[PDB]
Amino acid sequence: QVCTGTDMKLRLPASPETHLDMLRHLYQGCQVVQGNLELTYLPTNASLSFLQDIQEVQGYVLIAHNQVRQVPLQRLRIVRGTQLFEDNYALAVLDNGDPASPGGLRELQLRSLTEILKGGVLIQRNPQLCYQDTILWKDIFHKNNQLALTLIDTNRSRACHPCSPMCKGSRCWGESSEDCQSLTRTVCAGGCARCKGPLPTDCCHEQCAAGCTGPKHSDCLACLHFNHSGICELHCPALVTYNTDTFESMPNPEGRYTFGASCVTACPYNYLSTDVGSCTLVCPLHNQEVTAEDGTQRCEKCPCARVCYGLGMEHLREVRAVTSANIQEFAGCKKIFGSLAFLPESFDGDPASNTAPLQPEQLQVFETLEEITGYLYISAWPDSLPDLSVFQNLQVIRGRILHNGAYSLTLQGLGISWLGLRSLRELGSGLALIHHNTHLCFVHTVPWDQLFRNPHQALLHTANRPEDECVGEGLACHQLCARGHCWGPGPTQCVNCSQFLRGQECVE
Repeated sequence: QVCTGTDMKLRLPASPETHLDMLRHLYQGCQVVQGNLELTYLPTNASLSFLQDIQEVQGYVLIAHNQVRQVPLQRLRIVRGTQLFEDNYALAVLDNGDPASPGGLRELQLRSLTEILKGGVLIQRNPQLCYQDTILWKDIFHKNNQLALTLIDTNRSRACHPCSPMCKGSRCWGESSEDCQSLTRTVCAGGCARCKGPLPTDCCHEQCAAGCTGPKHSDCLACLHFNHSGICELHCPALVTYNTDTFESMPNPEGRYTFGASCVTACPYNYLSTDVGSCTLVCPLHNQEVTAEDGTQRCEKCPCARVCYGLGMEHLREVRAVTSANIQEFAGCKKIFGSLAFLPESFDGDPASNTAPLQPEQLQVFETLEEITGYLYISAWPDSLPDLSVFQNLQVIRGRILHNGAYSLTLQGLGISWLGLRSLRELGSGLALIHHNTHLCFVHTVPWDQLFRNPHQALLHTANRPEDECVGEGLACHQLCARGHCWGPGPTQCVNCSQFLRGQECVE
């Protein structure tokens, strides 16, 4: 029921062909989206009904380059705006249409949208879109959301029918009466931030956001800060309380962690329990990730060990791929904190600095790697390597950082005949995508679902070597493989053995 969005922005999907299923797998059944919610480059005939469940977005909401006439986000109530589009917009709609009926967005239909916590609104170049200019946006922007930008492009090729006659003030998201925007902020008697009506008795509890059922902290539709079992509070109750005469620690049975905008009893899988009582993915400076014997993580004081970092972290924040100039940074690593990527640039080198192209022996630095905290993206690989076995010892991909905010594992355009990633056991989060891997077999010979740890993640694949061809050539799994499942040819590539093992070999 809770999932994250992506970070593709206005960039084309790596595999547009599977993009709609990606969204389907990610969002069907998801009420709350962490991070930003982005729908970009979707076709006219896309079916997006799986988005009908979304109620809240932690970050910004972006609709762009879609030819989609309708986007079923009418249930959305609040945009929290942790990140803004172009650092300014909580919500933005761009280029959703064509230059038989034309494609492009016609209505927003955000009838349940009541609030923008922070950030403005940007609507541009959407020639088929109506009523973007009727919404009394100042009523939606939070009281303290003074970045009340309304960059609304009203240049439309499509004529707009007036808003249903039942809409007071003709403020609507679409023609229907149901698409009329209720005014609940600038119309409140008593001067309260939010209300249900013209009376002061209609005022929402002061700790409430995006509207209410009443004046109590137990009467809100969405909390300003945290939702503790339906109760709105500034913060989650402390995990430990104190007797200040002696400063005795008293773990609080009612104490909760802060995650998202709600209170939890424990951090979600792959999240770390901080000393703060917050759930993170990344520890504060001078704290380290510690894994408990029960498999969960926490941030604890570190004194501090040298830590191996990947792309997206520390001095590698600006680095897009591992280059030949970065290899030594992984020497001696078992766990890398960050992402890795092997893109043509890695293998082309860098004429601006005359960096040599990455050689296959330099990838040996990763043979000792057991865990990556970020994502792995390969779009280029030496053709001398028939597989990705240099990472055969990689057991865990956590997906803390996702490629374009979506993938924890992506492989594309490769000549590898098999993956060979025999140690992989878990894909902690994120999507996996295999595409255009012209010569790659053993795609459906892997019980892929066994390494997925969430209903909101799945393996997507397209245009790879057809299994039909792999089958015709006998690129089948060894008869001693559990379930007939493997990562590549031979007794050593089995996901598990039905037999005794000798080294990597299933033997009988």
